[PDB]
Amino acid sequence: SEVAHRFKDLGEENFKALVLIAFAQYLQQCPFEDHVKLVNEVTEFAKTCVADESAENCDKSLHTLFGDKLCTVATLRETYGEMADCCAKQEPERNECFLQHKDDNPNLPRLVRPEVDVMCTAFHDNEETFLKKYLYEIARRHPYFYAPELLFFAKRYKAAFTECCQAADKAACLLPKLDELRDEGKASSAKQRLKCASLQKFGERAFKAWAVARLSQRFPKAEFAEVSKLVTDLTKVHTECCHGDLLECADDRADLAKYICENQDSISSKLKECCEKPLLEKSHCIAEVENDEMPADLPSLAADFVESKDVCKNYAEAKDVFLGMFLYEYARRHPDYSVVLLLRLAKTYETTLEKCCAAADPHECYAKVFDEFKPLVEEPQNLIKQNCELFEQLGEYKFQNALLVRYTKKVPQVSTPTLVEVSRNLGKVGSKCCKHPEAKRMPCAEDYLSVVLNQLCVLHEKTPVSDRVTKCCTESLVNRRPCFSALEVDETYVPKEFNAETFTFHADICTLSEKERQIKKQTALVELVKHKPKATKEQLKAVMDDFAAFVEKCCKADDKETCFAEEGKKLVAASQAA
Amino acid sequence: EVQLLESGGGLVQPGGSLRLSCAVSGIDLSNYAINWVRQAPGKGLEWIGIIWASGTTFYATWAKGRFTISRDNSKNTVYLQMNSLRAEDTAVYYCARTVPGYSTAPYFDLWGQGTLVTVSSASTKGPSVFPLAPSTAALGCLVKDYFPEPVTVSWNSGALTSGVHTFPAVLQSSGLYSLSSVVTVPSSSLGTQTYICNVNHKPSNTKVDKKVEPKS
Amino acid sequence: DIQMTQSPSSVSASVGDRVTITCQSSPSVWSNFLSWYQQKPGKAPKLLIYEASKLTSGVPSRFSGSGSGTDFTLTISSLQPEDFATYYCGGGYSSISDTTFGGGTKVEIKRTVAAPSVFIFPPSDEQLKSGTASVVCLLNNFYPREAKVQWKVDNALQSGNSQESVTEQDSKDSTYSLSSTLTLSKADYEKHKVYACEVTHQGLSSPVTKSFNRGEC
Repeated sequence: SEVAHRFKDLGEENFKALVLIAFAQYLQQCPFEDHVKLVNEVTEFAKTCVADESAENCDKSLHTLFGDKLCTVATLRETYGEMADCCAKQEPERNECFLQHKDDNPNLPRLVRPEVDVMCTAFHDNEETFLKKYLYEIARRHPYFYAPELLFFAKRYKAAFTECCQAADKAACLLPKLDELRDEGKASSAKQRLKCASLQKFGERAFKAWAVARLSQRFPKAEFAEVSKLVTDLTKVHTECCHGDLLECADDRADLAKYICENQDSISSKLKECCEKPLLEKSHCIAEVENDEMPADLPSLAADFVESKDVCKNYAEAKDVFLGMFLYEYARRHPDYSVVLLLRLAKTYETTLEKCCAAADPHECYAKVFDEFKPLVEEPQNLIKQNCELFEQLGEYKFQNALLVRYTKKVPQVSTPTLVEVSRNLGKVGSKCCKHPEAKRMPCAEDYLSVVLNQLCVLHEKTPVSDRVTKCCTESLVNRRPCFSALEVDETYVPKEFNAETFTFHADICTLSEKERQIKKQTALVELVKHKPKATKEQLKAVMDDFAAFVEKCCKADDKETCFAEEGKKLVAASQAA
Repeated sequence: EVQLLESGGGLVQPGGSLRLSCAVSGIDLSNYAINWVRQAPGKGLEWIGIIWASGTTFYATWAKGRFTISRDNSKNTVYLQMNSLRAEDTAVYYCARTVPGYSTAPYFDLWGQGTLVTVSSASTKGPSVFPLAPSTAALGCLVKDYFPEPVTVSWNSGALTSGVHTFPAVLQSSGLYSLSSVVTVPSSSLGTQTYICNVNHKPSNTKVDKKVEPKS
Repeated sequence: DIQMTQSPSSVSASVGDRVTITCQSSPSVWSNFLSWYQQKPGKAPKLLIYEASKLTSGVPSRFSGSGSGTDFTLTISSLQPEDFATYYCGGGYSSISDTTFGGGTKVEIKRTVAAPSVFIFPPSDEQLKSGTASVVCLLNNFYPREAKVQWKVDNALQSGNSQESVTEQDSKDSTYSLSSTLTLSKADYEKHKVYACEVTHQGLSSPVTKSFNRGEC
C-alpha cells in the first residue's frame, strides 16, 4: 500500500496540499472548484486505505491512482485538448505523457492582488479555501515549482495573513511580506525549473555533479562520503518532484531533512537553528543555510591530483569517484567560485587527464594542469568587476537599457515583450549581486544568471525564433552563460519596418508608476533597435534620453491629450532624421 | 594502410633541376604503374608522365624532355626528374597510382601528399609575424614577407582551433608571400586568456610564437 | 585539338538538391575512358567514377556517372554539405600521353544570406618599427561570397595598395571569410588619422564601415 504509506507519513494536511499541487501542475487550465473536488476525493480514498491497506485498490501505484482520477475529467478537449491522448495510455506512458504536456507559460493572466481589506476579509471568511486558492494558482502558473517548498511558502503566506490582518496598519504589515513571498516565490520556481531541466536534459550524472559542488561549498567541513551520501539523497528527491511524484518527493525530502539534522556534527555547524524549526521551516531553512566555515589549513590539491603516482590509475578505476573527490575538494575550498566555474575546472581536469593518461609520459603531460584553470577563473571575475562597475555608473535603469540593446542586437528574432522581460531580469543581476564583495559575487551572479538564462531557454523552446538561442540552450548546461554573452551582433536580421504608431505615446502613460513608464520606454527602445540595428551606437542613447525628456514635458503640459497627439504622429520623423 | 609519401619539392631557380621522389608504405608497388600529376596554384590538374611495373615510361607531350620518371624497385620508390624548370612549373606535384587493372586509362586511386615546387629565382626568406590585436570580438596574426610557400599557423600550440581562419597566402607586389590567420574569441577572454599564434615556415626553418594581446 | 571542356565552371546548390556536372570532350574520348575526381581544399584528388559510370569502392551512392563519346555527366542525386569540393573529369584518348582533365566544377553549398561581421586592425608597433604599415579588415563568416571592400583614409578612397584574400567555404556554417589588407609605408601611415573600411554585402541594407583613428585607443 503506497498511497497509504505516504498519507500516514506526511500527515493529512500536507498530503491534501501536495495532491492539489500535483493536480494544478498537470491540468493548469481546470478551475479551482474542479481540482478541489478531485483532491478531496483522493483524500477520502486515502483514509479508507489508512484504515485498511489491504482494501480493494489500495495497493496500486500512485501513478495509477492519481492518473485515474485525472482521466475522470480529462476527455474534454473543448477546454484542454491533447490530455485525452494521455488517458488512452497505460502507466507509465500516461504519466510521462502528462509531464510532457506541462505548459511553462500557461495562457493565464497574472493575478493582480486585491486590497489588504479585500484579501484579509476573504482570508477570515474561509481560511482554508483562501489558502487552497493560493496553492492552486501558484502551481498552475509554475508547473515546475518545488512542491515541498511550495507548502513552505503557503505556511508563511498563511502566517502573514494571520499576523497582519490583526494589525494596526494592516497594509504596512502585509504588503512588504506579500511582496517578499512573491520574490522568493518566482525565485524558488525558477531555481527549481533549472534543476528539473538539468535532470531531464542532461541526466542524473549532471545534477549529482552540480550537487557535489554546491553541497561541498555549503558544508566544507563535511567528509566527501557524507557529502556523497547527501548528493544521492537530494537527487532522488528532486528526481521525484521533477517527475511529478510530489507525495514521495516531499516524503523523502522530510526523511532527508531528518537525516541531516540528526547528523549535524558531520555536515555543517550552521544547521543548529535550522534543526529547531517545525518540519516545514526546518527543510526550507536547511536549503537556505549559509556556507559553513572552511576547515583551516587545507592542503594543496596538486598532491593527490597532479604529482601522485596513482592519478591515472585512480582516474581510470573509478572516474566518477576520483573526479567527485576533485570537485568536492576544489568546491569546499572556493565558496567564491560559481558552481558553473567549479564544474568547468572539473571538466578541464577531466579532459587533460583523458588526454595525458594514455600518453607516453603522463605525469609530465598533466603536470601543468592546474595552470589551465587560471584563465578560466579570471574570465568570469573580470567580466563581473567590469559589469558591476558599469552598473554602478548607469543605475539599474540605464543598465537594463544597455543590456536591452546588447541583447536585442544579439537575437533580434526574439519577441520584444520577451526581450524586455529577459533583459530587465538579467539587468537585475547587477543590483542583486554587485552589492556583495568579489568574494561572494561570482557564485551570486553567475548562478542567478543561470536561472534567468534557463528561463529564457525553456521559454524559447516553445516558440523557437533563433537557432543561436537553441544552440546555447541545448549545448553545455554549464556554459550557457558564456555561450550567450559570447554571441555577437546579428548582421543577418532585417529591419522590423517602422510602425509610426509604435513610436506614438499617449496620455494614459502619464498615470503609470515610474516602473511601468520605464517598461514602456524600454519596449520602444527594443523596437527602435529592431528598425535600425547594425548601424547605431550611443545614438540610441540620444533618442532614449529624448523620449524621457519628451514624456516628462508632455505629462506636465496642461495637456488635453494634445502634447502627445500632435508631437506623435508628426514628431516621429523629427527625431527620425537620424 | 597504403599511402604514397612524396618529398623533394621546394624552391627552384629557373632553368634549375629537381628530383621529386615517391615512396609507398603498405604495399608492394612493384606490380603497379605510377603516374605524376601537377597542379598550379588555383589551376586544375595536369597529367605529366607514367611508369609501368616494367621500366616503360610515357610522358605528356609538353613534359617529355624536361621531366623524367624512374623507379628504384630495390627501394620501393618512384622518382620524377625535373630539368630546365620554368616559372610555369610551379605547382603541387602529385604521385598517383593507376588503379590495378588498367594501364592507359586515366584512373588513379592512390595519391600522394603532393609536394609543392616553387620555381622562381627569388631567394628563400623567412616570415615575420605581427600581432593583429583585438578591437565577443576577434584577433589574429599577420605573417608577412615570406617565400616560398607554404606556411602553417596554429593557435595556442593547437589548443585553440574553432573560430580560427587562416587566410590563403597571396603574393605581395614585392614578390614575397603574405597572409593573416585570425580567430574569433569571447571578448571577456582577452587579457585573461593567453592567445599565441604559432607560425612555422620549414622552407627557411623559421618558427615563431607571437602573443596576440589587445593594444592601449 | 583535344581540349576537354567541363561546365559549369562553378555552381551553388542547396543541401538535398541534385547537382549536375557535365564534361564535354572535343575528340570523343576513347572507349569509356572517362573518370571523375573530387578534390577537397588542400587534399589531393579522389577517384569517384571510372569507365564513365562505374563508382569506386568507398564512394557515396549519390554520385552517379553517365554519358558517352563526347558528353559525360556527373550527377549528385542529393547534395550533402560534405560534397563541397572541386570536381574534375579525366579522359583517355588513344594517345595515352594525351590524358587530360576537365576545367573542373566548383560546388559550394547554399545557406541563408549572412552579412559579414567586420573587424579592423591597425598595424602593430613591431611592424611600424620596420617602416611598414598593414591595416587588415576581416569580413568573417558570411554568404554569399560576393562582397565589396573599399578603403578610405581620411575619407580619401583608396585603390592599388591593398590585396584581399578569401578562405574556402567553412565546413561548419558554410560561410566565407575575407581579409582586405591595406599596406602603406610608415610615413604614409603616420601622415593620416582616419583609417576606415567600407563593406558592401548583399546581406546588409546599408554599406557598413569599421574605422579607427591612428594613435587613439
